[PDB]
Amino acid sequence: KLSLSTKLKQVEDEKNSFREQLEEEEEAKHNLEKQIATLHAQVADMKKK
Amino acid sequence: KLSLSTKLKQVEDEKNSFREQLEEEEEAKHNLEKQIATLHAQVADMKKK
Amino acid sequence: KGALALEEKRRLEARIAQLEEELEEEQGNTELINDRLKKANLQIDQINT
Amino acid sequence: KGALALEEKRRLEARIAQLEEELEEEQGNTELINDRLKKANLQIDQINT
Amino acid sequence: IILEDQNCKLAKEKKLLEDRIAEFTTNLTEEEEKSKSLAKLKNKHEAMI
Amino acid sequence: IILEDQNCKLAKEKKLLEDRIAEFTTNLTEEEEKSKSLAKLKNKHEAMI
Repeated sequence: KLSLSTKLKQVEDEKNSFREQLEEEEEAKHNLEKQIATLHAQVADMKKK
Repeated sequence: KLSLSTKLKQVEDEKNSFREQLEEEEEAKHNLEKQIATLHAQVADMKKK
Repeated sequence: KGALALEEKRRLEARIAQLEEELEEEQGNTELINDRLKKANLQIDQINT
Repeated sequence: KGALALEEKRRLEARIAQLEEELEEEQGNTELINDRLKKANLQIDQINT
Repeated sequence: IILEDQNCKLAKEKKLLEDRIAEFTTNLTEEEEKSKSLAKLKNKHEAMI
Repeated sequence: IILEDQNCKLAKEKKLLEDRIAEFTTNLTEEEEKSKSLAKLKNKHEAMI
């Protein structure tokens, strides 16, 4: 029980860490995707300009 | 123990499945960063041009 | 085979135990016959004197 | 562990053989002691008469 | 998954049961001989009486 | 089915050992009851002998 509880808690902490890390990575792509749209729009606008 | 054993393997799948998303999220961020670098470089290149 | 192996000891246990009573017969004879000799030797010695 | 019962049962068989061997050895010893009782008993009936 | 926890539990119980059986079965051999030996002991007094 | 087959055959061991341990423990105590019962009855012969 302690080994399973400790292992379950350890796996839960690892999974919980991935959730917080996933949020940083999930939101990181949003800022990167928004920059691509802004950079591509500026590149297209600068190219046309 | 049945609930802990089942939850232990269940949490492992979540930590493993979520971990796979980190690689895809990280890889997606690298791909967006690569495009951002080219787009940002094009902006500076188009701006200087 | 495992269940029969453990049960096999019970068969020999009863035989090894029942055999103890048979061996005790000869063992008791060494104590009963010898004890009778003491009572007989005491009377034989008194009768001889 | 189940096979140990056969080994233990087989080991007990050695003691069973010793019980039978001791019976034969005790039978001869008991018979020898019985011979002295017969001679002593006869003296109690012969010397008394 | 449920069978793994049940099979693992039965594995530890089966191992402890066999180990505890030897602790009690071993005493049965001494008690069997002592109990059977005591039976013939009572007959010795009857025969001697 | 393969996992259940092992658990099925292994479950019988835990059930057989649990059921045999109860009989083995009672068997060892049976000699004590017979020995104690015969010893008590044998005491009467000792006092009479």
